[PDB]
Amino acid sequence: QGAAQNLPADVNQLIDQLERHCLAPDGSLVTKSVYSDLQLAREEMSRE
Amino acid sequence: KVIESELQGYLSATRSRVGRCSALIQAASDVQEQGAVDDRDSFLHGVRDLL
Repeated sequence: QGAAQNLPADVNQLIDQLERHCLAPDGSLVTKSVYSDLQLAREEMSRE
Repeated sequence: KVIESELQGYLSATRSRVGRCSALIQAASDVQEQGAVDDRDSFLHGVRDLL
């Protein structure tokens, strides 16, 4: 029963830690490109 | 002879339609593309993609 309680957390942690290293690949940048684009809005505000 | 002088002025008249033809399309893009602008509202998926 106890191991079943951790399973939703266990299945999360399998890829959760690697998704920081998965952030740079396209598995995240299809939305998370803003981080690789450094605030994809306009790189914060300078002139735009 | 004024017509030929004004034909160059008329040349601006006819080509202005081409300028209208080459510009009016952008106006309809804001309304016709609303089904393809779902990219950064799926960026909102990323922030809520935590789980």
